[PDB]
Amino acid sequence: ADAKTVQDTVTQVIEQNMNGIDNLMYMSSNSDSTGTVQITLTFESGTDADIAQVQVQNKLQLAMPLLPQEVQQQGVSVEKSSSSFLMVVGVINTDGTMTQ
Amino acid sequence: MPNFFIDRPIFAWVIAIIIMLAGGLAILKLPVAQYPTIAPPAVTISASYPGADAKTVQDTVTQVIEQNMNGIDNLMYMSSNSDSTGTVQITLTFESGTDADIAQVQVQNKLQLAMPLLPQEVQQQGVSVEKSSSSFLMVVGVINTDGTMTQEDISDYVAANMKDAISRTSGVGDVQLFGSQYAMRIWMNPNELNKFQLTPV
Amino acid sequence: EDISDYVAANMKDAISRTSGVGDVQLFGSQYAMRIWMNPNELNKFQLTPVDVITAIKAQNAQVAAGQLGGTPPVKGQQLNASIIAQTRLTSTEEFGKILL
Amino acid sequence: MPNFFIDRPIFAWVIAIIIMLAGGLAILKLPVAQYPTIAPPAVTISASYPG
Amino acid sequence: TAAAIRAELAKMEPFFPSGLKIVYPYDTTPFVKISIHEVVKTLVEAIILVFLVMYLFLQNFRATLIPTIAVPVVLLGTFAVLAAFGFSINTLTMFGMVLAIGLLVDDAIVVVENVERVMAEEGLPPKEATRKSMGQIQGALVGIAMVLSAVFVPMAFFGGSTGAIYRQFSITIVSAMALSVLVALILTPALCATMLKFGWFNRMFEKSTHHYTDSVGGILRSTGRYLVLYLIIVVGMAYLFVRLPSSFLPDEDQGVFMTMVQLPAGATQERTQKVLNEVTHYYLTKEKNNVESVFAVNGFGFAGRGQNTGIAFVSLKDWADRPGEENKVEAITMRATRAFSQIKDAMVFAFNLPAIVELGTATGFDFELIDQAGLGHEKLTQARNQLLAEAAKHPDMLTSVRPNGLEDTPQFKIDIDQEKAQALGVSINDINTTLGAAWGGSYVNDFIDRGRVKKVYVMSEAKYRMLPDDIGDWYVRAADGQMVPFSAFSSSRWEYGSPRLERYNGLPSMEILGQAAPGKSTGEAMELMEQLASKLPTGVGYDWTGMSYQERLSGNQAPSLYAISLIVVFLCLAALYESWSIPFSVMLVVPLGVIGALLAATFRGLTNDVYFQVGLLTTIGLSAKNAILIVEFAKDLMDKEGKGLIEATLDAVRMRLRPILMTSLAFILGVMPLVISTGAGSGAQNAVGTGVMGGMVTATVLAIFFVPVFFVVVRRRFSRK
Amino acid sequence: TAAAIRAELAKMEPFFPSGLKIVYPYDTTPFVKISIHEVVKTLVEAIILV
Repeated sequence: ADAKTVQDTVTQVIEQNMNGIDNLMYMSSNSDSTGTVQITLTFESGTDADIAQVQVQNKLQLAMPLLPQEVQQQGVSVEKSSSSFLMVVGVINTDGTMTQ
Repeated sequence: MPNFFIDRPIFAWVIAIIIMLAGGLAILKLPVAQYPTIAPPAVTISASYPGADAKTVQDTVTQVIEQNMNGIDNLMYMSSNSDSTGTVQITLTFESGTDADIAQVQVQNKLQLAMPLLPQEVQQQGVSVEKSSSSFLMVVGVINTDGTMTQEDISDYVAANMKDAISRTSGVGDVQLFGSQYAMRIWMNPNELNKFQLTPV
Repeated sequence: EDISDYVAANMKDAISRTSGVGDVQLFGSQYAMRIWMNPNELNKFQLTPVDVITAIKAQNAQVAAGQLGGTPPVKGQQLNASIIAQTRLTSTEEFGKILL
Repeated sequence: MPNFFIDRPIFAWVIAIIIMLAGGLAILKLPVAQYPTIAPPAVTISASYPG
Repeated sequence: TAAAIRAELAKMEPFFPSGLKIVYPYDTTPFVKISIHEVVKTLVEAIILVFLVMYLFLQNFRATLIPTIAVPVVLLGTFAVLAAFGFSINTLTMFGMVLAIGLLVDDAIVVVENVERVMAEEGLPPKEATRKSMGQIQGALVGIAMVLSAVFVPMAFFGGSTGAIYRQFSITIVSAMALSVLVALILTPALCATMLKFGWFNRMFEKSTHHYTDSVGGILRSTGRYLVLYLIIVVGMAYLFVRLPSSFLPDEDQGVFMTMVQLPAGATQERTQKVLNEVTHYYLTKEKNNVESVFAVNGFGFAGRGQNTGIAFVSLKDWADRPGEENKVEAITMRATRAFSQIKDAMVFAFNLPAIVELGTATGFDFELIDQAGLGHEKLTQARNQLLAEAAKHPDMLTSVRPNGLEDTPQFKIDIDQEKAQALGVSINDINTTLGAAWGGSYVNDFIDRGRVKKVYVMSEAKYRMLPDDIGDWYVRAADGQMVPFSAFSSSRWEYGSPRLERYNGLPSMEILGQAAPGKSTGEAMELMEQLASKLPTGVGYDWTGMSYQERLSGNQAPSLYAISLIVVFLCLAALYESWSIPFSVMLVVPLGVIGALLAATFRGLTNDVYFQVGLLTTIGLSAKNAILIVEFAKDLMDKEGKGLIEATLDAVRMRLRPILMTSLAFILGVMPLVISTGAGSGAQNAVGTGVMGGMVTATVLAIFFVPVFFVVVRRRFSRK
Repeated sequence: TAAAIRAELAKMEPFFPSGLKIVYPYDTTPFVKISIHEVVKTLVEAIILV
């Protein structure tokens, strides 16, 4: 893809509809050149994370009709933002048989 | 008894005070909402089918969605009602005490089952589910002093640039727009399409 | 297979939207518009159910059609009405008289 | 405690009337059934996609 | 929410094109804002009047600074407790403090009003007085409170759309009353042992006291006329009580209303505007001394968009600028409708939304009229038509039955011949789209304006889609390239279809609104409708939805509850005096207060709205309180003294005068404003105020010479034989 | 909920086609209503023996 080809087809439109969602602080968003689109939304202090994942999520549910068939196939997913935690097992092969 | 503080005051002259502060604090933060809540929650899916038409909107979308509504806790009634302005609104009044969040959720699980049946033109159209009072909170006038722009230029503006957030904000259950955001409009002409042997297709 | 349709298209919808009323599995099935293929007789005409399906799909369908006195009108304009176009087959005669 | 009430039984008797009068209403508008909520809750997903 | 929007907006303002401003039409926020603050002003100010009454009776500074600083303590602590109880600040939870300020001035008076005497008993001892006065009073305070509770709590126990509305008074007062006792056993006792301690002036009362103490007792003697008097004043109420109509909450001037303007279906956008202007103009010209803004919106249907409806958010001035009911939303919107319905060929009309009534009392009934069998639209129309018809023949009682604008309008069919079509090589699809693109728009997909993805639609220029004869312009490439025209695979024919399809609970429905206007009972209307809703052809059912859902549901009998309150007002009382008999001495006062209220409420143009029960229980109760202390002093100045018969009643009603006269006057003059208020939130003020003031004076004197009789009438008539 | 089911089922009889009965086969609600008569009764009865 690329940023226009993504911010125009997806970052937006998706983000056009995040509207309805309860205790939302702000919503930032990235449109990089590899076809990735991350559109995290931090929410007020102690709101129920489980219930904000819902709506947010549930509200994508209405923009998809609009996303292009390339994207809706890969599937947009929604989760709670953490991206460094507990442990991280690693699995290597020290006899060059198995590739990445 | 009173005896205690009768002899030793300055210990009741503080209770009062602390007590008083408790009300000071508790006032800075106590919700001054209008009046208590008494209005039973209501969610209202509401699709739309471009230039469709009443019997059409409804034998083709509304019956579809409704049939699919069950497994919904505390639900007093629902009442579809939908115009031939190619348009629908179906509104479910769940009990009283019902957690709006959950119905709004609830409802959404069902309807999502029908997404796949609506006609494409209703999908792409956008279809939506809400959790708000029907009466209007407030109105936000947007006027243009220089007359440097028009009605149609302002509906745009506003849209591009101000709903978006409105639409987005805790509290702002539903924003109607008292106009319309712009769009490449291709006012065709037949005589022509005809001349050069073309059709809207 | 006469009454089942009744309770399904006549009473399973409210029962299952009634209070306390969890889920609500139905010992029966609603009325389909069952159309039974005849092998040798379809063959008799050089036709596959593919063709059948094709017909069923253009003969029995609803079609949005816009309105005289459209959305924005000409300065003048008086008459404003729906233009009802094609439409769904409610009976069973038609289903029988579809043109293959 | 006693020595009061034993001296001053109306009050006493009164407390006994209230508890009864107060409660006992809660029998005319209090839920009824066999067992309360006993089973743990379960949820089911439901897929279903042609033969 | 409104703080946010308005502040969100903010972030905007700095950046929009040139001369582009946000005006502010119909907003409901500030009323609420001003409203519950126009109440604060009351408390704040009525703690002032109380400070003065506590002067014309006590004549010192720091001896006044004590009872007047009780209510402000208590009240503040009520707000804390409110918060603890996860409640809020709002009208109900405020008037509740208002109607409760009596219950605070008094409980403070009572105390210092007592250590005020006994200072006329011990020459000059402060701590001795205050302390002595306590004990022979403390267990008394704990009991009134443990009894008034019941004069409140058994309301806000019947639930409903309402119920929660009363639960607000209930709690605010059941507590804040309690804090009154903690102040009473903490702040008021001490502090009043810390800072406590005109011949044609002071002498006023005192000279006029004995003259009171005289008039008493001697009463009901060589003419029993007085014990009769009650059964008169009683039979007094009961009458007037059934004459005085009841109501939930009094509609109020919020400073904003809106105007419908639904023309009949099939109208033209251009006409609808016509109507809308004029409405915009009428207000502009005529009531311009009021109408401050008019945000005329056309095409906006309240029950769905439409070329034939519209709406007009009208916005007034500061109220202050609009004295007299002539400049109130009700009147402004009265004539405002008379003017319309005239020169207007559509069903235009204005009105003021009923405050706190998200459906509570919208007056009338929704009667959804469902299609219980495989009937159809047409039939069902008819079946309504009948039900509708009858409705007319029974106007005997007050009614105004009717539907909601689903009136069938002319459609224009166009029946495509799939054969002629595939005959001429045309596909159905190509046609379909052509039909439904030129005449019904279509959105291909998404262009981008100035970095904001926006929609793209193909459709016919207006001028090539306005009358059926235009459907003759479009032709359609067949497979042979030959351009063919619709009138060659089709044919059209006008007919009647519906511009709106109701459904209610899955079955097709048709809403029939209507009322039982001034005269008959809202439960007759329904009865009647249900009656003639059982004629209509087989297949036709019906049902209620909305105000009527809630009518057959949520009326948890008050007397049925208020009885359980009697039982508890008694068992408590008895509880207190140890007598299955003494307590009737006090209960009997109940009437002497509601007598005033059920009047004034009739004198002024008022109802049985809430705000009448709150001021009805605040008296009903308070009244039973000053009565305790004047029946408590007996059984005591009697059971624990050298006195008895009338000797008891003697210094009892004698010492219960300064207090009464003080409180009663402390409260009344305090509620002054409420009664005749300016105009903003008045509705609720005026109603609180007339019910109390005219129910206080009516039970202050008219009880002061009256409990005494009771007490005697009581136990003397229990030692008879 | 039983008291609603039957309560609604009552609303949709008046319009049943020519002859249609609503047998009430398998229902575990009479049992409850009884196994509460028993206990409740043994209570009075308890009270009595004491």
